[PDB]
Amino acid sequence: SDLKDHRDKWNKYYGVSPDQLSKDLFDKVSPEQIKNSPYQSVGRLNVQGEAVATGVFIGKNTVVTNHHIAKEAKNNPSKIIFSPGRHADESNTGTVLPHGTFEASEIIDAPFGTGVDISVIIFKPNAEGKSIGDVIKAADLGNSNSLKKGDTANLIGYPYDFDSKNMYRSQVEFQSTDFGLKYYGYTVPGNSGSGIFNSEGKFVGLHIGKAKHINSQNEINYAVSFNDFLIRDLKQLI
Repeated sequence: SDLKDHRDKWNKYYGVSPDQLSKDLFDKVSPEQIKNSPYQSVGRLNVQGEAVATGVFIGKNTVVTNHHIAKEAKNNPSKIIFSPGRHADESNTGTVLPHGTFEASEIIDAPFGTGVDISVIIFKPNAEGKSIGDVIKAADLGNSNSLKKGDTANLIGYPYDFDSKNMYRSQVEFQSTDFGLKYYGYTVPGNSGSGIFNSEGKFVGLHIGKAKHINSQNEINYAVSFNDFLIRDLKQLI
């Protein structure tokens, strides 16, 4: 039965304490990997007082997150701080911001309707007058149309609720791909704004959260799916 199959698959990820999940389903990104793509584009989005989430940096002082995060700023952008590459130090007592942080200049709250849970934030430069583009490389957008059921990918972001310090790689398995993206995978609420990266390094989607599946008693993860229409429409800001 479809329900049992779902329950069973979902328990691969939620049946055990997250710390007992295998590294290949859920693992801390290491400081070496964070120097690289796809990892370096990803970063912790903070909204002072309100929320902690993820964002992917897409170029030229500009970062995408969920609309459900950004809105919380209430068109007051200096509540929003981005921190790319952020990770615990070796002991795991402290924190490293390898390229510091940024404060928001202004919010483009849900540019493609409240239909799509996405927002674009533009940050100012840092205290040195550097801009995110200077210090890290932009994530590389691509269509999701090539993904399909049973395929796997990498969700990458900051699972705050599990671990406030590090970026994690969550391996995900697609259940369907035509209208949005829906997948098995360990995520927590901080993963709002995590990035779906395919076997070629391409930013093809943006994790939103969880949604009812089969019935009200079950759920699955879903993301904004990326098509050429939105790729173009996004690249009109950067």
